[PDB]
Amino acid sequence: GSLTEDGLSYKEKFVVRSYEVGSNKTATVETIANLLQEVGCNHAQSVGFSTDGFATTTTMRKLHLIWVTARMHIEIYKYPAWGDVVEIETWCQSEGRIGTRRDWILKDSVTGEVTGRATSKWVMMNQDTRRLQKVSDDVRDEYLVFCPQEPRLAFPEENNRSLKKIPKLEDPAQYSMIGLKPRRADLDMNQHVNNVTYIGWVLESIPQEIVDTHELQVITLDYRRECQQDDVVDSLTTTTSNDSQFLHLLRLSGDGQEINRGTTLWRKK
Amino acid sequence: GSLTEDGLSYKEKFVVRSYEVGSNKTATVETIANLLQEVGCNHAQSVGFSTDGFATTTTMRKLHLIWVTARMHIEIYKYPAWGDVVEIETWCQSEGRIGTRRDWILKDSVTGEVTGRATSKWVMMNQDTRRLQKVSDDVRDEYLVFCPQEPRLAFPEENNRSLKKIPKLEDPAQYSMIGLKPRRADLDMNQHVNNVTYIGWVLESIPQEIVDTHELQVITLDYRRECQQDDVVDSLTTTTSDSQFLHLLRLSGDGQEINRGTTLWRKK
Ligand SMILES: O=C(O)COCc1ccccc1
Ligand SMILES: O=C(O)COCc1ccccc1
Repeated sequence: GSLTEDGLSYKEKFVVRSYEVGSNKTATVETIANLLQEVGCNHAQSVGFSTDGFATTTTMRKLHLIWVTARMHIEIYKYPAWGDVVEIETWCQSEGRIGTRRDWILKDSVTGEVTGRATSKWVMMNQDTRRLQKVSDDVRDEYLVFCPQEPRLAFPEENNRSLKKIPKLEDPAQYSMIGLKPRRADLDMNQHVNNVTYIGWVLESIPQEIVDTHELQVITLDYRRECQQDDVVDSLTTTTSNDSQFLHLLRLSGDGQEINRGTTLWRKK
Repeated sequence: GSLTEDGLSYKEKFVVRSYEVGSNKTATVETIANLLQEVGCNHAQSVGFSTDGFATTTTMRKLHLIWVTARMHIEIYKYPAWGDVVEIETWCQSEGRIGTRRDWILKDSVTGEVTGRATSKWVMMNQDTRRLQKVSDDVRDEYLVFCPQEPRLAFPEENNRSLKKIPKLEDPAQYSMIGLKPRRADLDMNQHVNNVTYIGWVLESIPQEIVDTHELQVITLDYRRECQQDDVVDSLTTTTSDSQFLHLLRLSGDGQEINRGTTLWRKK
């Protein structure tokens, strides 16, 4: 991959692998999500961020601050097939003191058409106490030089689905998958559960018949709390709606503490 | 990737990704195993095999026969770091009417040194009845033209660890991880559990302290039966010794064996 001419965005091409695809021979939403995080990491490396484990500026490292994902929004129009080349362009934007945003645009390398788009909201947090905090001027000045100053949105639209408030699913759930546990392959280089694993867990409670007859077009996921390596998760889903919509909830198996809430929109194959 | 000059082997380069590494910032053995299967798939595509879902010759497709993994053996000397380029060379060989073998050699693209090697034994089977069959002459003649005829071994050595008989672990196990279930990400394009998931399950019963202080040098795994999408697995491990372990995966309820294996770890 490489930074674009102005050094304000980053592009990378990927060839879809045999184990990265589902029954339709096209990349799963989890493969897409992994590719988005990889291109984000390569963008941080290309602009001087160290390979320490967490992308931090000088002030962030000094104050033990890290960026953490609070919400992820992905919309796919066409999933790349096994062997196809997908091109991903990514960039970051300061959201004042609230936090920061990373956006992505997915394209078919052969036709040049937009096949998907994504956006993620990051909030600043102390690594040790897990307490959120506003972005300081010292931190903002340090990373602002790597961002476009004028607004550049992947989801420009006025009443778009990336800014909708997600309600908490009420018991009883229509569908559920219980006893979900992370294995070592679900952990990242920092021994934390990878954000993409939560997407997989959310999708585990969607009945197989919906998966076999529909394509996932939109997924919105809020991250409230982390699943530790020794935690067990219950995945809950209720249909809210040729389109099917679902409301999702991940919670700890025992006490029922919420870890994630989300929504999915599927269209008929 | 591309076939080599003689068209009898295939090479491909991979850049190690951020999510593909463990806490040492080097590729996990599961990432390596995924890369080996990917380069195997690209080799089958480059020699005329269709993208149907199972690599089959004309007579295999007619008789509903598929190759299935019976044994996988991987030895790693150095794991590639995040951002490093690993080069993998792969080839197949006829093992008479017993089956087929796929071998791999892993190299550091920058230094050119061998950083790992792997071998897998495949057996032919009817995809519907699940019954193993010997390799017929019609099938042999069809794929022999894509293999070196003289022996070419990734593990040539006599008395090497890739041909050792693995015993069945006896209860009680020293360590265990119970209630393991596959999710949709563990399935392949044919809706079967990916072979690499079994490697992950085997490793789940290795205590974390061994993982934190040792590096996995060798893993030998036998595949006896598949775990279905609605099955639950128990992973069992006992130290037999460098640290050596004997492994067993079995169905959570009836205790039917799905895999047995061994691992050898080196002190960091
Ligand atoms: O996406 C990540 O993993 C980290 O990106 C940090 C960054 C990169 C470029 C510009 C601002 C911030
Ligand atoms: O590794 C696979 O997935 C299938 O490879 C089949 C093959 C490829 C080349 C030569 C003989 C057989």
